[PDB]
Amino acid sequence: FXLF
Amino acid sequence: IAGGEAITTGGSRCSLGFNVSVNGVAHALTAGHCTNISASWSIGTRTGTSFPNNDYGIIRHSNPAAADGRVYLYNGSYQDITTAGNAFVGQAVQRSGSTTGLRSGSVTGLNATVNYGSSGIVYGMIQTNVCAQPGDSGGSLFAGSTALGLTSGGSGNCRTGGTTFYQPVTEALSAYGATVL
Repeated sequence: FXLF
Repeated sequence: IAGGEAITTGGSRCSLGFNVSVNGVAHALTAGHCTNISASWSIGTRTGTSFPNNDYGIIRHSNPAAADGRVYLYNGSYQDITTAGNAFVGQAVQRSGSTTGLRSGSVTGLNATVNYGSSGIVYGMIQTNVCAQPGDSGGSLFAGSTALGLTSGGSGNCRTGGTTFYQPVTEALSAYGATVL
């Protein structure tokens, strides 16, 4: 705010 | 292949979290948002996945001799792993991943809830002030030779810095009856  | 190195599926890239053993069989832990993508990986076949809610998954190695019980430090050296533990606020930690390499920082929170929008919500995440970038997911969060987490996500990057959240490694180990190598 994300996936790595 | 060791902790923090690249693992891919078609065009996708994630990092290996930890090489583990399940009843003597070599497997690798990585993030669950990674393993949801496919069952076929450069290192083997997926045998478990849990995302969202959790963020962990497991892959059985095609080549057992590749199950290296260490974490790559991206400086031609490695850190031996010998145990798995639980993180604590203020702990000095390191994170190894395939985009940014080795970074360090400290645990700033535990049991954090992370809302990834369309990707869903994860719970009970270790929180740190260590940076990460896309490609770094699933890689190792460790303190010395103690395994602590798997990179999930966060905000920011390695130039401006940011916040990162990790899935606690002991919950992934108990989920699959695995032990770190």
